[PDB]
Amino acid sequence: PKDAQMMAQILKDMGITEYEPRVINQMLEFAFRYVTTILDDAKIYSSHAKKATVDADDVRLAIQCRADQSFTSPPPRDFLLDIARQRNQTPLPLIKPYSGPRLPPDRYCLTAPNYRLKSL
Amino acid sequence: DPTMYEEYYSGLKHFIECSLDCHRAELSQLFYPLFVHMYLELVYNQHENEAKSFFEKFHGDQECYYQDDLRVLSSLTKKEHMKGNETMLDFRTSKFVLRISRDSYQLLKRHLQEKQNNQIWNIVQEHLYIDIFDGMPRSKQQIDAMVGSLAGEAKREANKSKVFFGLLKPNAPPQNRIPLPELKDSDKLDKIMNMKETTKRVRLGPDCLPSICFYTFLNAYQGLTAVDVTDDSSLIAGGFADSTVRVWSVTPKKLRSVKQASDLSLIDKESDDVLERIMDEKTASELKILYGHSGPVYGASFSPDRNYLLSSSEDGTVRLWSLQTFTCLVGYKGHNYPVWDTQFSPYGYYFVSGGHDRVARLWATDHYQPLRIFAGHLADVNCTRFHPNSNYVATGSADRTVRLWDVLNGNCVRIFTGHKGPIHSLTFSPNGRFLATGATDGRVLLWDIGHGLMVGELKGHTDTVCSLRFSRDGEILASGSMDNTVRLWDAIKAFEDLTATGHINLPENSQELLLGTYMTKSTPVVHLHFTRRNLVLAAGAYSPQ
Amino acid sequence: VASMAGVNLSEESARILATNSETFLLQAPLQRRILEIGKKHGITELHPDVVSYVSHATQQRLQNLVEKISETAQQKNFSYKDDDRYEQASDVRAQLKFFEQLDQIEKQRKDEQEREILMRAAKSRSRQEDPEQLRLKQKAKEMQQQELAQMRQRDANLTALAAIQRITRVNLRDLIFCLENERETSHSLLLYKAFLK
Amino acid sequence: TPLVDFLMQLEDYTPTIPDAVTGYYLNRAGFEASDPRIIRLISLAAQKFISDIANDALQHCKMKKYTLTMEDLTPALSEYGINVKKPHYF
Amino acid sequence: NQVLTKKKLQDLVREVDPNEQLDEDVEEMLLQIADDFIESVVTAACQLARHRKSSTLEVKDVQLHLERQWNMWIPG
Amino acid sequence: FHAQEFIPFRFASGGGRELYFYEEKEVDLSDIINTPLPRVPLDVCLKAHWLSIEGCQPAIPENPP
Repeated sequence: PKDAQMMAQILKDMGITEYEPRVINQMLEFAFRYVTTILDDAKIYSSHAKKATVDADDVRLAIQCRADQSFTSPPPRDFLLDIARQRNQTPLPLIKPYSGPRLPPDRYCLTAPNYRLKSL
Repeated sequence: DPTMYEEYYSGLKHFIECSLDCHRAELSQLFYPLFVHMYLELVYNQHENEAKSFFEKFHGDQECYYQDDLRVLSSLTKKEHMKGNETMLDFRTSKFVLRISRDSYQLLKRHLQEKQNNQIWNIVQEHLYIDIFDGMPRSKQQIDAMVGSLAGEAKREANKSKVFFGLLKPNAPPQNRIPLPELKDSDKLDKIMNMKETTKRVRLGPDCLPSICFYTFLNAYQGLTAVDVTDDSSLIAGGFADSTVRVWSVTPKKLRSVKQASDLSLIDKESDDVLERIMDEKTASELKILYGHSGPVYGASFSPDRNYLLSSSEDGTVRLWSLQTFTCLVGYKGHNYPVWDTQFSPYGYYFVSGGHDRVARLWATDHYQPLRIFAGHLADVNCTRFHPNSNYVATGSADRTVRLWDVLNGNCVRIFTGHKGPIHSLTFSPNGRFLATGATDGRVLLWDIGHGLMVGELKGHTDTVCSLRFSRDGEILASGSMDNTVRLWDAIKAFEDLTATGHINLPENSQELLLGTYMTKSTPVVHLHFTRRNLVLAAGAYSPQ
Repeated sequence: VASMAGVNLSEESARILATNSETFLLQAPLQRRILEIGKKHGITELHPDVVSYVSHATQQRLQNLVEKISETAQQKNFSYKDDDRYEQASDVRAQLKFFEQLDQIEKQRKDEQEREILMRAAKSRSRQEDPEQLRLKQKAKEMQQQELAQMRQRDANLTALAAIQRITRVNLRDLIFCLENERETSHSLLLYKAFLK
Repeated sequence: TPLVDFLMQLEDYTPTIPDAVTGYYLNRAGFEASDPRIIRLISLAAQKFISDIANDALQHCKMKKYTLTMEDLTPALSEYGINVKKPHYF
Repeated sequence: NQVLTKKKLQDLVREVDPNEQLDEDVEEMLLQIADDFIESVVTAACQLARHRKSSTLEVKDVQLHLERQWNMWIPG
Repeated sequence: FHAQEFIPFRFASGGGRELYFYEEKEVDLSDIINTPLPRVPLDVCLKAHWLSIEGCQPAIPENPP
């Protein structure tokens, strides 16, 4: 196909030699889902600005307002290094010698009487 | 400025390749960081056409080991594409370290302090550190051995901190440095039968090559993603892609749960049998399946007292499974992201888990929150390994660096760079002096820990080296990779020699350090284990492929 | 409202009956708050019906979150053991308590062995020399400490002779549980920091 | 307790989806088969969702019975707030 | 500077349950969530208003961001 | 499909759509019922063998050559 032969070149440019045949079919299904939610929001933004033609600033708005919600990322390095030094300053606690099975408080564990219904 | 970046970079490319060959191989190190820092500054200032032209003109003169980063960069053409990458965002703000000699830096600074090239000199002194050592300029096959990371080849001032790399009972830490747990009478009973196994332990060396017992997972149509074996070869755990952990007993002794609370209330304590009395014989299988992860289990770690299985998965939780009740006890939710590895401490109280959120957390099985956050990596923390004294945590990662972290203060005390792919295996020497790391380039790099210097490079494997272990004596390092081979390396002849130049001349001796290579039948060697009588165990799902 | 058979309509209508079965932001500091973010875009003045519309929008954001954390803060206040339609299946907490009791018994046996060794070292007359003198000292120090506690009790005794509606509470877990489920604030820096608070 | 009564009746009831298949997708998400009746209630809830979508789609087909087309699933899931996608790339 | 006065938030809980008490940590996180909501909504609404070539920030702009990204549908 | 509310399925994978390029794009609804279901394969088991006996690889069928 046309758009499915370009999908095998996006993977081969990323060095993906081996892949399942259903991999191309659902990256096209995601790419179709992504462009019919940019352009669906683009004509919502065009009707907000009251213009009959969806021009390039509408797609510039609908991309950056969908990428502000959908595609997130891990926390940044200046945020990870601040919560590290706030946590790594606290000294390590000592251990009670014969406390038993060392566990968190019981509202943080998964150890409850764990009931079930009576069969009748 | 931006339209003449192909004139600044090509001028410095013309100066370096016209230099003499002793300084040319060392001055070729600043091709890659000046190519990326000029390309990422073009796309951050919204100069896409010029960025694309720079990438096309200079991407192919970059070293072959950098193809993956180069492909991620070829995708990055917009500013907002890079504003949510968080690896090139941390590459743009950090400084490339670029260890160069003073004999080659004098030729570089005599070509940059002049006004003819004051723009590429302005990019160098803004985006690049330069760490100068007084010595010989390194060869090209020695520079190739120690570069490969992003913001790589770190300073010698990082690798000069005092590391207590010795074992517990002038390099050993005190016993009260890290508050380690007590040694109980059941834990002291374990070491009594452990030294009976040490009596039958064979000296391996280069002559008495060990026997390898492969524990293959035959059907495994849910993909096996994690294996662990206990310290005595008694249990084998399997983490699978169908969100299950499966414990197998390998000794002829079925897996039993302890009795319920009604049955324990009628028996008495203080009896000699006690543990035997508590076991339930109604529940006795050769296989126990553990449910509760909502995602593929990627880490698996036993505790040294043979209770307390650990497992981490894609759903962002680390789970502590009991091996006396065979239920889940705690779910440690600190990552929102796939936790790629976990490991218990060799004393069994603390555990470290590294995830996709580019940190490694230190937990203690007593707090719902971590104690130490090791947050200096720029990509995913793929591996997390404890030191044999458990005062130090080694975290390999996907930004091609291995970092040692002190458990006190959470400080990075060593940075080991020189891998070309993401590190997928770490192991420590039983001395505590050395550290073997493996990655996707098929290279096993042997690092010193006191000197912070790589001491050897083992380059026999072809695909990703996913499992390493030293022997119980330290005589042999066993390596297992995706080429379905278990290679054995001489881990005594590799450490026969024990600076201020911050590097040693690596020997190119891999051929003499290979004692043997054994090929698996279509089976990637996921785990490698050494029995206390020095017998190699290996586990891998058989994939016909 | 755009969907007549919408699926979040049936959620918060059945959630309220599950909680039945057991903001109005300040207009003066908010109007300064909208205008300062408007300097970064060129939105120099705002419509007079907006600062009360954002206050109605912030209310329906938190009331959709207060109702969501209330139906999981009452999820923990359902005691099964009062009902006898349910049967207990696995009490692992009791088994852990029994393991703790076994550890305590091991500690008591170690203490008894130490006491037997102390009884053996009592007869110290240059026989075992220091291995016996140290133990005598330690026993003397233990006796001293027990004696300080006993005298603190005796002085208290002498002075005594001279004298003679279940409130459901929402934890941070219930708020965190209602953040990783919704699509917003699932991968966010406010939930990631909340794992350490 | 109407639903507690229903779940107690769910023993001796065989649902349209097998419990070896409903229990497989529950084990994939950590839900383990402690009680068969609970697996059966989950199976019946999934069945009701698919059946309600199908019946709405049939009312749309009768308005425009017989063949179910993507242009019948499109207005049927639109009141549910679900925008179904055509393939369009094969 | 604080827009939510920590007492009207307690009336948002009393309307749902007359017998419920939040924790101080929960209240502070709820206040942070409110502050973050106000900021994100206003920034995107202002992006829509610049798009409509306006300096006025009318509700149409605030109402559109709720319906498309948050699905709130507050009556205007 | 894409659910705006996101509450019926929250980040839950439905395993994709088994669709082809050379497909028929219309089937009979009793053809899918009357076909036999595929066999569920064997569960995962742990078998042990020998890669190396004191340095030499044995020629057992669990070994390649």
